[PDB]
Order: sequence, then structure tokens, then C-alpha cells
Amino acid sequence: AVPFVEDWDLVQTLGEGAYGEVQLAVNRVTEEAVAVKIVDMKRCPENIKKEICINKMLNHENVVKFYGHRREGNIQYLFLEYCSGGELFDRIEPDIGMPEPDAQRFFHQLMAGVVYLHGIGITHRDIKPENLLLDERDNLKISDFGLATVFRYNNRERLLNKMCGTLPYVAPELLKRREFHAEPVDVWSCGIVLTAMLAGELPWDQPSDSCQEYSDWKEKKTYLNPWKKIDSAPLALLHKILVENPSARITIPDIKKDRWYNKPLKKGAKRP
Ligand SMILES: NC1=NC(=O)/C(=C2\CCNC(=O)c3[nH]c(Cl)c(Cl)c32)N1
Repeated sequence: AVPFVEDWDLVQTLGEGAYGEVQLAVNRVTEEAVAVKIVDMKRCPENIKKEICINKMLNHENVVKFYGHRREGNIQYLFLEYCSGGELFDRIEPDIGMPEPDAQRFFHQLMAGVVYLHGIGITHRDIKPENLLLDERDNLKISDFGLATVFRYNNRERLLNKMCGTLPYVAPELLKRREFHAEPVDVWSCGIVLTAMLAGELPWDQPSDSCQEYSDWKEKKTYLNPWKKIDSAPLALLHKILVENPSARITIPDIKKDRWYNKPLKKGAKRP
């Protein structure tokens, strides 16, 4: 049955995940390219088990596909969809961002991915441009479920309490409340991601009053960067997403109803 078809050559290092190193693997026979996350369990053999477990639950066009996994001694292997376009992080130009239409399309795809995840009761907990990958047609794919967890099971929501994520992207309730709903936390990070795509800079080191840029936002001083670089329509959406009270924060079903979210901006990919 086609010899050598299970042999892959590691041709280059693509990056680093929350729990491992990622290599580009090319099939010896088909030349099919996949990404292989390699994790030396000599650190934590369980954290990686959970990630593999969450990946097995997923199947969506906006989520990095999980092909399988193999354990070789004290080395865990995760075969994942290769996204030749790289990290969204690298499409954001420092202090400028990117064309609004591109940002809107990536945001539409990010939302699609998050709606899907939240739909099966999984929260990512570390949404940031570094973890949002682009395939060859610039389709966005959510990656790295190393910090992901189940927040709804048997139709019962479980409140979270683990401080998790990346400070610039984390919701303020993680810093001031002991327990919190999972979903608004992911919405918030998507909000910070939109700000980065549209302004090329993160608004604050963290969402605490001790942080001046953050109090400035709560005061509505949008005449300052990064907000002044953002057009009124998407800024209006950001005023709904970046709300301190998680209960008053806009939900995804409503983001989908937002004026900017539905504004025709981007033409489809050019055709011959
Ligand atoms: N953060 C992260 N988790 C992953 O599984 C992951 C992958 C694996 C998913 N596919 C990729 O093409 C990829 N490119 C780069 Cl750069 C990284 Cl790193 C990856 N990146």
C-alpha cells in the first residue's frame, strides 16, 4: 500500500506554540506539506494531552485542522494544517495596521472561528495575532489550543477563574474578579486584535486603572492614539467590545449586527 507514504521530511522551523516547536513537514511521496508541533514532554506531559484532546473535538474552516498525533518516547507530535500565509501578526504594520477592508475580512473570519468554538463550549483564552494564522488564500485560522478549555458541558456553563492569556489582550475582569464567564473574555481579545489590525499598536500594557492609556479609554479620550487612527464606524464597534463590565460587553450575535461589521468594503479576491 504505497510505500514511504507515511514518511515526512522536516524542512524548516515555522515557529513556536504555547507548548512546543512547530516544523514544516513535507511528505516524501506526495510532497503534501503539514505543520508538525513537536513537544518534549520532559516538561509537562498533561498540558499537551489536553491540547491534543481539544483539537480532536474541532472541525472548522477557520480553525487550524488537526490531522493526528504520535508519541515517540518522551516526544509528542501533533500533525496540523500548514498555513503558508504565516501569522496575522506579520501582516500588521507597526503603528499603521492594515487596510480596513482586510482587517474587516480577517475579523469576519476570526468571528466565524470563535462562534464555532464557543458553540461547542470551548474557549481559546489566548487570542492574539501570533495565534491567528493565514493559509495560502489569506484565510484566517485560529491556532494553538494549549491554553484552551471547556466552559460548557452538558449544557451547563462553568465559570472560569484561572488567570490565563497575554496581558495586552486579556479582559479586565481576569485582573479584578475571582470568577468570570468565558465567552466575553474571548470577545475582548478579539477586540484588541481588531485594534491592532486597524492601528498597528496595542492600546495598553494591561486593562487596569493603573494603566493610563486604559483609564484614558474609559474616559473616552479617542482623540488620542491608537483610536484617532481608527475610523468612526469600526471605532463604534470597538466602543461596544472594549467595555469593562463583561455583562454589558457586546456578544458575538450582536457584533454580527454591527454597522461596521456589515459594511461593504472588501472586493473578492481578483480573478483572471
Ligand atoms: N501558535 C501555534 N500553534 C500551532 O499549532 C502553530 C502552528 C501549527 C499550525 N500551522 C502552521 O502553519 C503554523 N505556523 C506557524 Cl509560524 C506556527 Cl507556530 C504554526 N502555531
